[PDB]
Amino acid sequence: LSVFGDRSTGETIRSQNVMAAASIANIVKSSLGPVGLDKMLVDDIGDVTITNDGATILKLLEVEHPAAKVLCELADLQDKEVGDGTTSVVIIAAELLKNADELVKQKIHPTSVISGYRLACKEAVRYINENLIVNTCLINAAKTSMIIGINGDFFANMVVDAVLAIKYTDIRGQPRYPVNSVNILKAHGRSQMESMLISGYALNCVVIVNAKIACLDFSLNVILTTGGIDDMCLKYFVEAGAMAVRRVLKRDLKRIAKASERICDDELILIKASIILRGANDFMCDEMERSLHDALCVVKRVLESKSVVPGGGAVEAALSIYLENYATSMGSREQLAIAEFARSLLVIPNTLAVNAAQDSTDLVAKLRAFHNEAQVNPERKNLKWIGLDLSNGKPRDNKQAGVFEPTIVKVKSLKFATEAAITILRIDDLIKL
Amino acid sequence: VILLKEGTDSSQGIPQLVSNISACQVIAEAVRTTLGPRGMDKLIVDGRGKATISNDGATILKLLDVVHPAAKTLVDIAKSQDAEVGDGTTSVTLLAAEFLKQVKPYVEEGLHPQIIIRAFRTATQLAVNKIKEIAVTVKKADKVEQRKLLEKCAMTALSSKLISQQKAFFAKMVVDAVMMLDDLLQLKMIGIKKVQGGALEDSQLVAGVAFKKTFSYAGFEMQPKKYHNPKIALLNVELELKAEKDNAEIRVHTVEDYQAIVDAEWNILYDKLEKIHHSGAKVVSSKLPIGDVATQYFADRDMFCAGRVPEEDLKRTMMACGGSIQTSVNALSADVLGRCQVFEETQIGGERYNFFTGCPKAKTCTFILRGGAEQFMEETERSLHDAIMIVRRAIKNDSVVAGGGAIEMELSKYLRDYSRTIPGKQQLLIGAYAKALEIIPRQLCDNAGFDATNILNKLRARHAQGGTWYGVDINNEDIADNFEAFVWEPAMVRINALTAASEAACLIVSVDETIKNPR
Amino acid sequence: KAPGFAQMLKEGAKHFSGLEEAVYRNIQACKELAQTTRTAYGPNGMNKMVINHLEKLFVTNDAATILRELEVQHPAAKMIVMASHMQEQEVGDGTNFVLVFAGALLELAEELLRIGLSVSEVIEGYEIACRKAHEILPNLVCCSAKNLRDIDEVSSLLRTSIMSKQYGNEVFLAKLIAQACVSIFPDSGHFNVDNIRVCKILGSGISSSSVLHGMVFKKETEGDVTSVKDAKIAVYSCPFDGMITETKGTVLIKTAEELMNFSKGEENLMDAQVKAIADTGANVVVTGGKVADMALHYANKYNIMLVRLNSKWDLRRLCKTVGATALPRLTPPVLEEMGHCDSVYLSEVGDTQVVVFKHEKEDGAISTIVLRGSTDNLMDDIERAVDDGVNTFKVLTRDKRLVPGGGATEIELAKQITSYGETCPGLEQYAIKKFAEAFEAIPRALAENSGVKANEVISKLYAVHQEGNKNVGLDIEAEVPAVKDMLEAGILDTYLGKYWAIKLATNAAVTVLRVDQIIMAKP
Ligand SMILES: Nc1ncnc2c1ncn2[C@@H]1O[C@H](COP(=O)(O)OP(=O)(O)O)[C@@H](O)[C@H]1O
Ligand SMILES: Nc1ncnc2c1ncn2[C@@H]1O[C@H](COP(=O)(O)OP(=O)(O)O)[C@@H](O)[C@H]1O
Ligand SMILES: Nc1ncnc2c1ncn2[C@@H]1O[C@H](COP(=O)(O)OP(=O)(O)O)[C@@H](O)[C@H]1O
Repeated sequence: LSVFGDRSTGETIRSQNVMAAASIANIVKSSLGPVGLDKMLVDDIGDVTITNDGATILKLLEVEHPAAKVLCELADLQDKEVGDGTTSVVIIAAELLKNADELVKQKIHPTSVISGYRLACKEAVRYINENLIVNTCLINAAKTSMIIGINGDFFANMVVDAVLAIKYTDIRGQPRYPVNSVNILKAHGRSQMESMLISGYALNCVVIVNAKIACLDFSLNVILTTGGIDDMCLKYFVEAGAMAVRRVLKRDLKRIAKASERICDDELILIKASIILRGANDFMCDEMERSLHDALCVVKRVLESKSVVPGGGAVEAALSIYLENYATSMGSREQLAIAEFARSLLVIPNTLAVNAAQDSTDLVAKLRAFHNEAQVNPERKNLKWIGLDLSNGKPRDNKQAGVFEPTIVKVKSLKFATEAAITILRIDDLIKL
Repeated sequence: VILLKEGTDSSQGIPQLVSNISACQVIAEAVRTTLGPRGMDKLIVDGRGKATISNDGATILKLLDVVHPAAKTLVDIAKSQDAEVGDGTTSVTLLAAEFLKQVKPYVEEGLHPQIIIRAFRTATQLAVNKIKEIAVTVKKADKVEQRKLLEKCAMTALSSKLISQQKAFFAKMVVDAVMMLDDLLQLKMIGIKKVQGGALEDSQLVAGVAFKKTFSYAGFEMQPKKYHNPKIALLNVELELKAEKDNAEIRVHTVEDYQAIVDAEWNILYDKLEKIHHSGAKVVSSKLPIGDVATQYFADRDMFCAGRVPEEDLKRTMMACGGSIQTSVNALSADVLGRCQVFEETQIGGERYNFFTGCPKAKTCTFILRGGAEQFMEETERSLHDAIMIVRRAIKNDSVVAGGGAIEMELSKYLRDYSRTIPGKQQLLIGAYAKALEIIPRQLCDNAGFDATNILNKLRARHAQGGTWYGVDINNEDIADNFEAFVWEPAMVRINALTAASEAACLIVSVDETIKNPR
Repeated sequence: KAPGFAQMLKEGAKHFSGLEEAVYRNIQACKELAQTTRTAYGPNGMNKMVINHLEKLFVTNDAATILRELEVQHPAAKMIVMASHMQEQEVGDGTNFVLVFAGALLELAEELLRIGLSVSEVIEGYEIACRKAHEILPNLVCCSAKNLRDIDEVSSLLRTSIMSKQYGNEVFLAKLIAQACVSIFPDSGHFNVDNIRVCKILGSGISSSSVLHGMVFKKETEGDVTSVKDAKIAVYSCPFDGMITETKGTVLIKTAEELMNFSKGEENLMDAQVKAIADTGANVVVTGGKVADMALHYANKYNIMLVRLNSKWDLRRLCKTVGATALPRLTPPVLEEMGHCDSVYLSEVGDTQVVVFKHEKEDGAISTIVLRGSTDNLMDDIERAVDDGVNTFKVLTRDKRLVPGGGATEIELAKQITSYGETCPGLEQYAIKKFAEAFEAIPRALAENSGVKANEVISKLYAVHQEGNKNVGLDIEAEVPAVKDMLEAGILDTYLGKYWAIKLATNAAVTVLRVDQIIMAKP
């Protein structure tokens, strides 16, 4: 043979794409979950970027390999479509290729493996849709996510009122929960208990029960001017008695347009949500600011994405049992493909357990035991819908603890992971020019 | 300079267990293909240069003599299995290594060896309780005679063989040969002999002891073969004229003395000939050859004699005639002489054959084979031996289970479903224990040329639906109920296999270091 | 040729320089010795695939058996081995204690020498902490043996010694060993482990074993005599056969006539020699070799009870028990070299005929545990567990004081020693505090061998011990890292076991620390 390039095939090329995909997963395996470890990204210049976000790593990571590039393009599709779950997709796909490569060594053709993954993903989505929970403890929801936790019901009760006040349709009876509607601030007034909820917009400006709210942008009683007010023009407002203000921020007027006190060193013009955090010192109250915005969004993602599902590996542990039993019903060389699909899902609770510094073999076993007892009989003595506690390191009913995710994430993450494993596993040759 | 080991080799930890696990697989690989009746053979050669060809896992491991000590433990476990059962050495060695193969990656992941032992001891006990639960006793199933079911068992084991068409004829004689023995059954008591040429139907079922009778010396037209109550002599003496053993070389210087020396050398044969007749032995069966002159002696005295008998046939006649072997002939008396109802020379296949019948200690028999070649009779020798064991074990133990890996898949189902309801590290280990049981039916498919993937997957589905006895069919490439097919094995044999297999894996898994005293 | 070798001046002995830290090399050799035996600790100890000097494969978990076959060559490690041999005297347990604890002291001493502490300051601190340990250890004595000689009492205490040497058979062996030991404690101040001679027979299993009085031997009586109370006993290692003198005695056999005559001469010689036995009145004889068929007739002719013991060590027991010595010639009629025994008879136990030598008239303290087993390897390992069990109560003939087990004492003793280390000012606090952490290596090994996280176990023990909840040790369980009370569970060690082990382990480590350079010498 005489050609201007190279050529190669066999088991080594499928294994090369498997060993390549496994390397990308290990790069973002330990960074999975909220307690994920940080990772460095050393560019060719010499600079260093440090972060723990799996999506950010894959976007900036560079690995010269065709199979690895498929997972990079894969994460982009899952990101633009949903914007979450790119780390679990890359890890689940690598495990399927690992187990698939083992089956191919057992004389199991890839087309039989591919036909099984298409069936396991299909029934898994049916089982997911059968055990969902719809929009319906809102004091216990943000409590688990939330130093602010010393007073649980006090700070958390203000969060459920903030997230509920923003409820508004705004499209065809859609109602969502907008993000930039709450205005969290802070103070140091006499305690950490004096924090108060406000059912109105807190405008940080300085100079009435007049319903007329004037909104103007051009530059010269509740009159707002973004372009500023000259010195002489303020004298005319004193004649009529208007509470006119100059140099109004653009972003504030948009909220004031959509919308329509003695505070330490910056008196806010209140229109009559927001929560001003009166604390003791800047160290305590500053952390409480972000702590409220964090758990408020978790409750927001639950009430927005009306359909949700328990997180913490509860889905992956249940599918591991159902798909293992469904496999015996089919036969026809699809058992090992569907059965290996079940073990691949356990990587998510196995990876999260290792990141939480716990015995993953114990927690994953304890997690599968409760889910298996749910399938035996529907009695209430059998535990159901159990997840993982990453803080304490033990099982936890995520239905009560308030740990959920959108249904489209867990559903599409298996569809994208299955499509990528099929795309890499269908390859059986390498041709270079 | 002042070194601690000083040539002493020693290693410990995970590298030692993983090293012993790989050595255990090497012993299974030498007997992996021998599993089943249609399994591939192995050729072994010793320093003499002679080749031994057989698919017997027990005989193969005895000939290898591997130096690795982890392998010596597996081979030693096979010897205890022989004394306990007499078979199942391939299953124990093959299945023990499968437990080690499945727990290999978990050992590498840092799981302690002691945690692995707790799973094997637990899953094994749960499996033994399930064997006794699924095991069924069959004595009078549907009021059918036991001889009928026992023939269906031997026919299935001999099906798809050289005697496939005439398996019914061989099925009857195999059961009849086993029925001819006493309560204390034994495989070594029955002999199997081969006779070249002829059809399969001409194979004779001898009631007593017989031998090839390579005796081809003179003395014909005499020696009345029939005897009603003869006295059988068991000797190893050579009565040749010019015997390699017995001679008399007396040098003298007198003609008259030579007449006595030539007669004295003759007297040594005659005195030995008379001592046999002195006690009254009607049948002289000697290990060594006999000369033409000694044939004429007993031919005139109304007595039979024929040497060139193998040692095994004599000792098999020792237990049959009820006497004893006596190398000498001077002290020959009734204490070693035998008895029988009918001793007659038969010309089956043209060659001469001697046999006894109706002896007092007649605890043995003989199976004569007729075929077109020697290998047809050598394969049939062991192929019928398998059916004789099946018929024997059914009489001893009536509690049985479905063979062909049928019970291995139910235990794989029960232990796998039980492991799901076990929180802790025992879940993955008991599940691995379950998956290791599937190697027995997987090799029965591979050794039979079938696709183990398609059968083992179809078979696992039938077990989930409720099939408690379905297994592998060596003849047809399909799933079949081995219980209805009368392919049975005792329940205690399968218990002692798992116990010996788990005990062997636990002993290897419990090992951490190998110490070697330099000497 | 310059530059020369650093400090190498004595027979080419490698003298590791100051930067090379010659003391560290000896610590590494003793450190490596512990790692071989650290895994053989407790009931979950990992067995060793030992290869004897005769190319024999034995599997065991005994520490002394490992060191015998493991030819230790580094003399620094031999000091700890010699301490283990001294640990075998005055007590029959705690061998791994001397190895695991001494290695922990040497391991932690290297941490101190790296800081800069002198070798003498570390030695003085360990010797001080050893004294505090001997003062704290009596306070840890929670319960003691009730001194009743009851099989229920004795079996309860032997469970801890038999465990960690043969797991699973803890229940049977505790009762079997108890039945043989309680039969001698009435002999005040005369109990000896040497009196309990263990004999092992190939059989079904350990459950088929039993206990018997006197010196039991598996080989049945070759003669036809059942029982005889003849004290005149004589052992003849020479096999019974045709007699031959130490002189020339050239027997020339030419014709068949002379063959039968001298063949009958052997009949007269054995009849004449066996006659000499009965002339002295010795109706009991023990053979070391084979036995001739004609001698069996002469044995029954004069009514002499003939016994065949082919093992040499079986004869040495008789030579040291009754006194009958093994002479080289064919039955020397020497009454002086004969023994004494009050009762001798054959007995059938477990479908097996066994000879018995007991003392009916005399007081007697001899006993024997007839072991049964399918595998000689596993059966020989059960013998070593019996000696550790019998020797446990040979110590209790002394002051009967027990302490908790499962690492409970090691944390309670480490907690108290760390207190004195904090109060004691100066540089001794470092070696005293590390002496307490050396005790933590015991439950760390006990937890590691059980498949449990070590640090998770030590944290729980120090927590409950801080609450005053003494007697709390490690719960042997593969999945459960929790703890439990060792007293209520019935796990108890011996006081003198920890005393002599802590004393010898400290001296073994101090003798290694005092050494700083190993030198070769030619005679
Ligand atoms: N509060 C929590 N409790 C338990 N598990 C969590 C929690 N938050 C996130 N996880 C787990 O972390 C995993 C990754 O979440 P996320 O970071 O949103 O996706 P990705 O890691 O793909 O970017 C999820 O599979 C989820 O089960
Ligand atoms: N006729 C048969 N049909 C299906 N399987 C069989 C048949 N005969 C034997 N086997 C299987 O072959 C295996 C090995 O049998 P055997 O050769 O007697 O023991 P070993 O292989 O240990 O010597 C058994 O596990 C049994 O299930
Ligand atoms: N079943 C058990 N449970 C808890 N601890 C045990 C058990 N058996 C032994 N141990 C502990 O193991 C230690 C060592 O026992 P042993 O093996 O008899 O001595 P050595 O290890 O020195 O040979 C003892 O101090 C005891 O506390």
